[PDB]
Amino acid sequence: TLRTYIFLDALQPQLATFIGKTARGFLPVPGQASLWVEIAPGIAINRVTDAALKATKVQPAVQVVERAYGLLEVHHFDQGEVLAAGSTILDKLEVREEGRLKPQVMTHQIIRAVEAYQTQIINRNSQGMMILPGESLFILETQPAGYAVLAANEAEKAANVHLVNVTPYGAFGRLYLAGSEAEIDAAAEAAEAAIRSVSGVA
Amino acid sequence: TLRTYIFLDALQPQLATFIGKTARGFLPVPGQASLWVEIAPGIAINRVTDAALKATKVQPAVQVVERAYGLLEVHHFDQGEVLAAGSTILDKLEVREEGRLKPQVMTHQIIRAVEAYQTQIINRNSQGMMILPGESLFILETQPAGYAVLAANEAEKAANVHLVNVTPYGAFGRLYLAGSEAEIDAAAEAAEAAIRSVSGVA
Amino acid sequence: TLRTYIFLDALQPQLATFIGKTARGFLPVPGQASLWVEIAPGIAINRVTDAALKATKVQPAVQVVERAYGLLEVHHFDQGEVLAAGSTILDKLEVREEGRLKPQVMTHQIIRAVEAYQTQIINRNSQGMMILPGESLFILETQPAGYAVLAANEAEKAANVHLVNVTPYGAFGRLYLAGSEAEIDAAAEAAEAAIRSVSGV
Amino acid sequence: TLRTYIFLDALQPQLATFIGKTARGFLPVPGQASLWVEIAPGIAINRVTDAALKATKVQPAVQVVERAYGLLEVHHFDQGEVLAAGSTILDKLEVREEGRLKPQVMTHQIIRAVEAYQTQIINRNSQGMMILPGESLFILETQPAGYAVLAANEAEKAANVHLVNVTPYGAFGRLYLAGSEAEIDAAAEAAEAAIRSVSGVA
Amino acid sequence: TLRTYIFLDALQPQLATFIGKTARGFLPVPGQASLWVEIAPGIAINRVTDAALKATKVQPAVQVVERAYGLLEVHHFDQGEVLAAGSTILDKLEVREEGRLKPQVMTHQIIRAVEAYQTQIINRNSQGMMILPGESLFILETQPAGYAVLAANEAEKAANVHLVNVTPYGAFGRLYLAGSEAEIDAAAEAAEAAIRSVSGVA
Amino acid sequence: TLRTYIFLDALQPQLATFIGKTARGFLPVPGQASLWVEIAPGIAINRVTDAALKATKVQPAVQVVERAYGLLEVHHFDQGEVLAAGSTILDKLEVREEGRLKPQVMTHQIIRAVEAYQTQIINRNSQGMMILPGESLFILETQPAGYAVLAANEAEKAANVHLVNVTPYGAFGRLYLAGSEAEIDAAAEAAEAAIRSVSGVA
Amino acid sequence: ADALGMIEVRGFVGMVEAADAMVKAAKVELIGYEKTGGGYVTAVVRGDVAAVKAATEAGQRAAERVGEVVAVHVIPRPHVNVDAALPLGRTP
Amino acid sequence: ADALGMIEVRGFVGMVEAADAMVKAAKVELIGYEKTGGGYVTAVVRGDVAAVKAATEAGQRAAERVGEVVAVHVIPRPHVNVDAALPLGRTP
Amino acid sequence: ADALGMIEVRGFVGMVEAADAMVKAAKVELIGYEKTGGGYVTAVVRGDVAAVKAATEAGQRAAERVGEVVAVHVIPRPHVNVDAALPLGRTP
Amino acid sequence: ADALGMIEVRGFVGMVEAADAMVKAAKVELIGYEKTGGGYVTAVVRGDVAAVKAATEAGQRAAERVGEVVAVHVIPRPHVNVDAALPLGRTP
Amino acid sequence: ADALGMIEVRGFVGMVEAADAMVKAAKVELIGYEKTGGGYVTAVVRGDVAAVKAATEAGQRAAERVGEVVAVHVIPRPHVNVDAALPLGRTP
Repeated sequence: TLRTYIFLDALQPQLATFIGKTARGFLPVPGQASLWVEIAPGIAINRVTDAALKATKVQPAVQVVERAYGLLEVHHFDQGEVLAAGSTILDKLEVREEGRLKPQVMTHQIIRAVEAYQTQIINRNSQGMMILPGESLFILETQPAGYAVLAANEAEKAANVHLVNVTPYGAFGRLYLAGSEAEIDAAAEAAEAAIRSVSGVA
Repeated sequence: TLRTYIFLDALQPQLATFIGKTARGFLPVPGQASLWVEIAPGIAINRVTDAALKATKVQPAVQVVERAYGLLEVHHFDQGEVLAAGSTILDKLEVREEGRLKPQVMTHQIIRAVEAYQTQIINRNSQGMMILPGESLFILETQPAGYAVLAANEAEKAANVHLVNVTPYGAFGRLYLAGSEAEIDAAAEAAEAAIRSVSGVA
Repeated sequence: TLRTYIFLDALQPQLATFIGKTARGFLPVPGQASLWVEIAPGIAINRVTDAALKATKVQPAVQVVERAYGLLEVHHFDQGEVLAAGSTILDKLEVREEGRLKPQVMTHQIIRAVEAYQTQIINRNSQGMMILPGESLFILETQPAGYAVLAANEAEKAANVHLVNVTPYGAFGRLYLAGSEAEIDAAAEAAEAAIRSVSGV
Repeated sequence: TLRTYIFLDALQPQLATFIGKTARGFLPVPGQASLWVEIAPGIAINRVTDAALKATKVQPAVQVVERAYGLLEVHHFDQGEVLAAGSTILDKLEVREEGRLKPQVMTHQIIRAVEAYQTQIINRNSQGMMILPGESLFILETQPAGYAVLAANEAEKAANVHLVNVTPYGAFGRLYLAGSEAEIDAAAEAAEAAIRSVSGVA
Repeated sequence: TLRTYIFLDALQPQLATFIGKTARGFLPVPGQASLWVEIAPGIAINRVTDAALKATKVQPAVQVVERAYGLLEVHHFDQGEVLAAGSTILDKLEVREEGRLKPQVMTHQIIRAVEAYQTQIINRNSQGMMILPGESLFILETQPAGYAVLAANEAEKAANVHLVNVTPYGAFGRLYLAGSEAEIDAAAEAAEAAIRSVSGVA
Repeated sequence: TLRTYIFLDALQPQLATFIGKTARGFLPVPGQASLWVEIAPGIAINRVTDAALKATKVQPAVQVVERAYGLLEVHHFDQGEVLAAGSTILDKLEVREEGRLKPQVMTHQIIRAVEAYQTQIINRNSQGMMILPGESLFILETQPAGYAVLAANEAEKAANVHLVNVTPYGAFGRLYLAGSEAEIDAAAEAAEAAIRSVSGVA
Repeated sequence: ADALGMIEVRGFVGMVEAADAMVKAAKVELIGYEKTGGGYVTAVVRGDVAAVKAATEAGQRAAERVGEVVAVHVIPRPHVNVDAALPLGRTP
Repeated sequence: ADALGMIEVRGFVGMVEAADAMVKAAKVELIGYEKTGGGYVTAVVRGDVAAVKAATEAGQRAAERVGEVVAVHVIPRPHVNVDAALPLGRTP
Repeated sequence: ADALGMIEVRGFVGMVEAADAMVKAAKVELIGYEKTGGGYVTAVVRGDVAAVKAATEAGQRAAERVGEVVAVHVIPRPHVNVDAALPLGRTP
Repeated sequence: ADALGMIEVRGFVGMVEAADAMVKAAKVELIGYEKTGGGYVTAVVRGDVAAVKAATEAGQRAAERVGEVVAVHVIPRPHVNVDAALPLGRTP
Repeated sequence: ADALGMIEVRGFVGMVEAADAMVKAAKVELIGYEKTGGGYVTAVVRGDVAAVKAATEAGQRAAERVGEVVAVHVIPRPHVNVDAALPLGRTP
């Protein structure tokens, strides 16, 4: 059962850095194309990974088998290898492009001028770049969880923000961003305009 | 969606000690007034915490964002300051006092004269005080999970018991207690009388 | 509410080794008969464990209380002692043998010639023996989660395989097996037959 | 090279509970007799463990391979079995009872009426029973690190205290204790009198 | 006995954020004075902490009781309170300002244009702000370990850099900074000039 | 200061799989050449890593900023590339092939028919393959820690054994092997013959 | 469960002054005394450990003025098998 | 039947500190105490020979700090005429 | 009743360092201070017996550094006529 | 099961003095005797490990005085194949 | 068939320590013991060739400590006439 299928044309530097920090596998570097496949149940992602690796020369980074679901990232410098791996994944699942679920933007807030007592909790609960007291904060949950890296990529691509935390797996796809007022506002505009441009099964 | 709203007038010493051991933030001291807010979804608690910290001088301890739910503790010596933070939390959600769910006691057992083999498992899987072989045991699950700290506070307030483990977040709120027979009996009576006196939405 | 009640006449060596590596309790040794009980809710398993330990002389190895469910392993060298503990567990819950849920087999795959790029991710996120690149892989999910150790026991019992990972708790019971092709095929046949030879609800 | 050989004639309950909480092995229950051997280098302790297990019926709990040292704890109900395992361990090392290092009490202190700001650090950095604010504290370092469990055993055996932490492995053996003033003073007298009556190499 | 005594008169924000992420006691906010004491042996810092907390109103953040190099941080708004806490600490040990060890700058280097294959290692093994490929890197060790927070504080105070990792406790005190070329050169000038401006006894 | 320079000609699969399990970086695959460099102090290894990555096409897996030492692994399919990275590393330190410390075998021992109480301890404290009761055990310590991967590679290359655990970083490099009696004896002979054929400065 | 403190004076006079100072210095309970022959009696007090540590240091000081103090000892935790087998006040 | 352990202390206080340190050190059974007059009392513990040998050596180690310890001895096998004639806790 | 701890320092400054270090070193209550004229003031703490014995010994060691300590004394149980006539904060 | 204690004496007299001193000095069980011919006989006691370690070293000291002692050895835990192959008293 | 391992000790006690150390140091089967008279007994272990080569060299090292070892030998494959005639544990 397909939940998420997104093709990132280029990994931004902080997104590639956060995935290399929090990944279990071969790490990605900036400039590479990405491919996030989230399916259900969580153990068929082994067959999905094996089909992609027998087809192409792509290099897998993230394969998380959580309580119910499962996720896969494959990456390579050439976009054609990753697109052929995506075609092989769609042929192994025997689903179309639109078999993925349409991402539901649950809650998007721009928390402006965050007090220090909250920033200490947020950066204790983070792995990316640290949030500093006196900055803004953009929070964002998506359902399914695999579109949070799409949101993070398209938000870093259009602004100058800190990627505090992104969670590409689990129940919902969380996202933390930190910066100034206008930069967080532009990144929020980019993420809200890029998540809604993804069609699928509602 | 407000799941839990409870106002502790004074943290007992072992409850304050356990929250300082297992918190992510600023740790409370005994005698302080506390406030637990658990809402759904788990990322709107950042906006709730921001509103509370912009209003009052309270200090947060526990902000856990689990798989779907979000929890908030704020604490200060002044009950008026903590209730003002609670009024700001209730006004930001625009909900009432009784918008919280009704606390459902699922299972309450007094396991008497616990063997050594079970105490080894209980003490290995706990953060609070250790349980010794030959003592009683009071287990207690509540739904929603934020009333377990209320049960721990009142059961320590009206007994002389160990606080083995309390879980204020997650799907269900667990609570382990240890002591003699009559002390665990008084703690069980106090906790069951305190959870049942909390209104809400069933 | 009983979800899993499975008796094991003998723990195989790699299964006993994995349970000792990943347990929180008194570790088992091979040859010991076992007993896996998984119920709902997850906190009544303290009372079930207390009843079993007041009855018999067994040792508890794995008592995991996850987000909603609770698990209990008890083991002793005597099958009569372990079955007496099981009888006390079934009398304390006031249920029978057939009160357990029927184990649904979610996904059983045999992945042939697993490349290095997948093995690195598989056994970075494992807790047992490493799968080497080029060896085959058997995966399995059984719901309820307590039958995964039955699958692992009866799969090691009929083949020469690696026990890469088995997850006896949670929402699903996962199982990883590695080795050569025919041995993984034999272990897959034995594990699927042993899970489908289990009644319930 | 032998560094610590101490024989605990009977494990007290909080000591057995802490060893079951923090042991990587077959856990002890209270009332059992125990035996601690620490040698350097930290990989010959596997040979020592195998000699003891092939000789006797004893059952190991704490075998820690440290940065440079190696610790072993075997235990059984029968004190004859435990002393026979000790005879086998000392025969395999080809040393005697008094080849051990004489323990050095480096810094012993009683820190009566600990303020809460210090208690939160102490109980966050300890696995045993929690320390409540306003209670006494008994810290203790011994070199070698193996005799801290002897100190904890006799300190629980004499007076009624809480065991906060004991560190049997490492460069120095740390022991925390909590409780009221008179009970900590009696247990401190017991621990200091129990460590200084250990014969060996200075 | 006394190894490090440094008074940080104002915590810069990224240093305060890193300490709130990776501390043990109560978290500091920026704008606070701070004070670091590292003594040997390690368990004797529970006496120093108690002396400071019974004298003044300051609060602790870092108290690591690592093998033989125990460390203490205290912090408060009032620099009078923080200097009085430091005076109580130094008058407990019967030492002065200059009993501390003069810090040895063992290795200070600036790596230009760090590649991706090295950055993934650097920020997999760091808690602070992430490093991006193509940026600089200021590696720094000082002995004793306590002066690394001074080297982080002054370098953030005099340049616009990122704090990647600072380890104030252990054998050697590490420091990882990252930014553009001129800014890392300015931070390196500031930190190297600040560490060697410390009176001590080598 | 160079402590260990060793060049693995080809990564045998169990060594490659253990390195992929416990590496903080880009993982290796079997058949690749590998290069292990251990120096002191452990922050000049960033300079060494940067020099190797600016020179050649190698890709790192293990870079450990240890307590006092520093380790580096680089790997590539081309043995010319890996030896060119080695020549660059040795040009940066201005040392030669024989500036390394000659490894001191401290405790090697074949424990035959390891009893089931000990196997649980051994495999709980190991990341690699598990050990079964009745199998033999080969323990090993070499100083410095960087030659344990050479021992593991040659011992797997000769005989058909299982790699239980190998610790390439720390004060002492440890090695755990398990198999039948003849295969462990062949691997023991091969690893002992491989470690002592390493020229260096004792 | 209560702590145990004892004064053994060679002579009945020095024990009663010992057993009078202990019940006046702190909150203890004089449970009785033990006649082991040969001119030995032993006053036995039994309360919490904070009191019998301060009572038996004042019962000792008052008994040295009039008698021959032989043995003074405080037990913070007497074992439960001691209390059932010896006449020390808390026999079940 | 079982083995035998004895501490004999001139004084009741040293015998209790003997009889407290024995039953803590091992799994023994304090069966009573024999008053032979003249200030002599003898604590009699009883169990298997593993316990009562490692108990009375901890009984003597504590009773030499408060009392004049007269005699310490462990009998691993009291003969069948001893247990019927002497009051050693196993009168049939 | 509650135990009685007293520090008498020739000087008001030496008493305040005494009266502040006593309430920080245990759980005691500074009930007041008794000016007996001539320059002598007396800090009176009053808690239970284990606390004021650990309070005054940290109040004496604190007041010898700043003043001249005249006398230090701890009463474990004052009699009911002592509290009824003297100003010790527990007068009914 | 039980621990194994063995005295081997070249001579039937020195084995009986060995076998009689063992069963009197500790709670052991003389299960039999092994006549391996040539003048060698072997007394075997078998009980718990603290008794059979005290029995043999008290049975050797009786046997060295009257005969030639060939071997003295105590096995604290014999393997299950040893008791299922050798006549040591615990054949299943 | 299975490989053959033997220890011959002049003495029953030195055989049993050998026959215990062989069945602990590997996976071997002790089939029995051969009394050839004159005080020569012989333990016969019988497993595969990798184990009885390692068992008997650990069974010799334990039997030289307390006994008098005559001969130690390992046979990797005994012939089928040897098992059919001699009492070695695999008689058809």
